[PDB]
Amino acid sequence: QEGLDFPEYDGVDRVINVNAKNYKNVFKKYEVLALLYHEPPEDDKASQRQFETEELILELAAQVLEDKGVGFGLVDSEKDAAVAKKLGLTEVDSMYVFKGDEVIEYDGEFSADTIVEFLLDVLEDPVELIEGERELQAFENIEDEIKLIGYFKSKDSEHYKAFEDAAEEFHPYIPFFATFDSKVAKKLTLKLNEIDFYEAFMEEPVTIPDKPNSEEEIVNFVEEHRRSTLRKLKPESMYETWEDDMDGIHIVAFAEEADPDGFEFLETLKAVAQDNTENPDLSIIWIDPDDFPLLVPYWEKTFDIDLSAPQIGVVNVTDADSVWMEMDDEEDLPSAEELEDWLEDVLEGEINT
Amino acid sequence: QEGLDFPEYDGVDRVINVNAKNYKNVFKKYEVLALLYHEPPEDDKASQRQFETEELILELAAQVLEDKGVGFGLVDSEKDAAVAKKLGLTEVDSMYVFKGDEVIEYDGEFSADTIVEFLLDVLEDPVELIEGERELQAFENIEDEIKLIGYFKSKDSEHYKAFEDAAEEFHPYIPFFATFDSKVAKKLTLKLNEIDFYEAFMEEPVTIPDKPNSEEEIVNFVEEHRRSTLRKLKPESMYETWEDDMDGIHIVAFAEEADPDGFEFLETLKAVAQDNTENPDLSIIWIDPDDFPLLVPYWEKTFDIDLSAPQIGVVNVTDADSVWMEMDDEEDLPSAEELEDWLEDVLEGEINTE
Ligand SMILES: [Ca+2]
Ligand SMILES: [Ca+2]
Ligand SMILES: [Ca+2]
Ligand SMILES: [Ca+2]
Ligand SMILES: [Ca+2]
Ligand SMILES: [Ca+2]
Ligand SMILES: [Ca+2]
Ligand SMILES: [Ca+2]
Ligand SMILES: [Ca+2]
Ligand SMILES: [Ca+2]
Ligand SMILES: [Ca+2]
Ligand SMILES: [Ca+2]
Ligand SMILES: [Ca+2]
Ligand SMILES: [Ca+2]
Ligand SMILES: [Ca+2]
Ligand SMILES: [Ca+2]
Ligand SMILES: [Ca+2]
Ligand SMILES: [Ca+2]
Ligand SMILES: [Ca+2]
Ligand SMILES: [Ca+2]
Ligand SMILES: [Ca+2]
Ligand SMILES: [Ca+2]
Ligand SMILES: [Ca+2]
Ligand SMILES: [Ca+2]
Ligand SMILES: [Ca+2]
Ligand SMILES: [Ca+2]
Ligand SMILES: [Ca+2]
Repeated sequence: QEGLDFPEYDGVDRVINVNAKNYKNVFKKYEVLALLYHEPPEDDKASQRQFETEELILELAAQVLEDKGVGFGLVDSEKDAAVAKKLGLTEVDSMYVFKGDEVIEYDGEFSADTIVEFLLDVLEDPVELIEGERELQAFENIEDEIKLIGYFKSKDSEHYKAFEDAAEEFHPYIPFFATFDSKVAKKLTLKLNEIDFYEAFMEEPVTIPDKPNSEEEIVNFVEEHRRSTLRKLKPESMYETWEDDMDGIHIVAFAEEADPDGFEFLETLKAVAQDNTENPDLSIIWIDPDDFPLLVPYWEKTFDIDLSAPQIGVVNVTDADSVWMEMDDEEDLPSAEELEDWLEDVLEGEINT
Repeated sequence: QEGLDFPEYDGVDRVINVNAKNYKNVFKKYEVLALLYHEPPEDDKASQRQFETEELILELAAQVLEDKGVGFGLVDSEKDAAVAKKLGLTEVDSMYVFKGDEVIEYDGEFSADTIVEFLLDVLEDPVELIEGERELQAFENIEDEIKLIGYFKSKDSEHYKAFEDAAEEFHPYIPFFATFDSKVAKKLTLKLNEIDFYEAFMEEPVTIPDKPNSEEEIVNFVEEHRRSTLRKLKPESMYETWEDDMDGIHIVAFAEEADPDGFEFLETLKAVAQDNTENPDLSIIWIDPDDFPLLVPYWEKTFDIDLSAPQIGVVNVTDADSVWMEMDDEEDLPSAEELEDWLEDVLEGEINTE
């Protein structure tokens, strides 16, 4: 047991209501402060089981992260509407994390381990250096998220400081990389002060134009390319992604990456997303069921599919109505051309929910 | 919300005490039955509640898996000592999962999502087929666990049936793969009815000798090669692995695989593992801190290390005393030869916790 003991809540009240009186003092009490902006719970007792148990989730995270200077608080959308408005808490059930001069919206799975992992990521520095062949291979292994890398001459470079300033705008959701090593820059085809932007799952980057780049030019570029043609659903941002629907629907692909059949389907999906990456109307959410075991039976029931096999369909975010590509079984996968044809009919509305 | 709605516990009592009077019926009710074998909780209310929250974890899992034929129950080590002995429940705080003729011990993180993911793995078939080049790439992509692959003529082969019987013995912890595809077999260098065993993180397999292989020969081989030179700690088996030290210590390497610094260290670690894989006294636990976020502050405090940098150290399993390889910072990583020398000093006893 010694060397491996999960923490058990100790009953100490660490998460309290944050109101117009105490909010100035709460902030001075923590290096990083995360505020859950919530609606007052319903008068019925069944909604209290959901509210108390989720405050206890924040209490566990508060306990785990105490010695790292993190604190958690609750902000009532009615009782505290005034202070909420001044702090910038506008989305009910989001958790706003305050680090330095940035406000980070958490809109992901409400679970202690996922919240703690997210705060640990927030506490890290917003730029990761790349030096040498091994660290470069590490950068190149990243595919399931947007990434940026820039080539500068040193930490003191004025353009590096603008890169770091832009990095803080998207922390911790978009990893920003910098290299001062010319051999790395050579392999990446980076001229000095050039910044390459890699859309998730794309092998070919786009250089931000008009080098060198100020913070404003980077922030503007990223905001314009924020939605990848193929996105992976991730627990830490699952509701942010799900709320970003394409005119009422999502195209959802289920594939277990480690399974031979899921891998085979996933390769086809990546290849089709790469070949159609310039289509502005095309977005696909890849869900690996192994990332969301507690939702697998729900999904199988709601969608009437077998998640032991790869699937792709259209999901309506209003009522969870759905239509799925017909496959005989896990061996009956579509070719890249059959997948494109199905995606084309979906986008033309010929395959509707 | 809609299409992305996590289940919340509904209050229905699905997990009950399983005892001499009802166990035969509980077993008959469920296709797959998971039994938590636990001591009676202490008389105070603090441990009485920690026991209730663990039962609520099983209640959520039971609710989520109800339609898949899975049930959960609780067996008291004192009140139900007799039925525990009858069923083979011996390790307090383990959960025993009954599928067909097998009894599968769960000794991993006690949380609803890890337990549900585990049971979903239990429900899967014990042998995965490989056909075609892309499924072969998927097989070759597996590295962080032991794996076996055999080449057979079809499922009607006696040797396939022996292989699937052996697979059931280790399900779901060691993935067994079968191919009937002679082109895949040629690419793997498998003769018909041969079985190759891949130790975790090793490029080159070991062929099980004395082809063709009975169930007993496969099981015996796997048991003798159960302990990889480099083993990744996983939530589903974390306590099983931690309780499996050889001599009183674990060599523990912390490395975040996705981080450039962790990756650089990890590649060195794998190289040293592969070069020293025949040393029977060498075994290293690789912990990726991102798999265990709720333990990261505790590890940092207990071990006096910074887990945003890679680390390797010796941990005594009796008193948690530890000693860590000294590194100036995350760039001061050892070479393969310096790691070897450090590991050699550990196994010689020069570097020790005492
Ligand atoms: Ca509280
Ligand atoms: Ca939201
Ligand atoms: Ca989890
Ligand atoms: Ca992390
Ligand atoms: Ca700055
Ligand atoms: Ca991140
Ligand atoms: Ca270029
Ligand atoms: Ca410019
Ligand atoms: Ca949001
Ligand atoms: Ca499969
Ligand atoms: Ca298959
Ligand atoms: Ca695109
Ligand atoms: Ca998982
Ligand atoms: Ca296939
Ligand atoms: Ca119960
Ligand atoms: Ca145990
Ligand atoms: Ca699984
Ligand atoms: Ca059999
Ligand atoms: Ca498994
Ligand atoms: Ca061979
Ligand atoms: Ca034989
Ligand atoms: Ca055990
Ligand atoms: Ca790093
Ligand atoms: Ca580095
Ligand atoms: Ca070995
Ligand atoms: Ca993680
Ligand atoms: Ca380095």
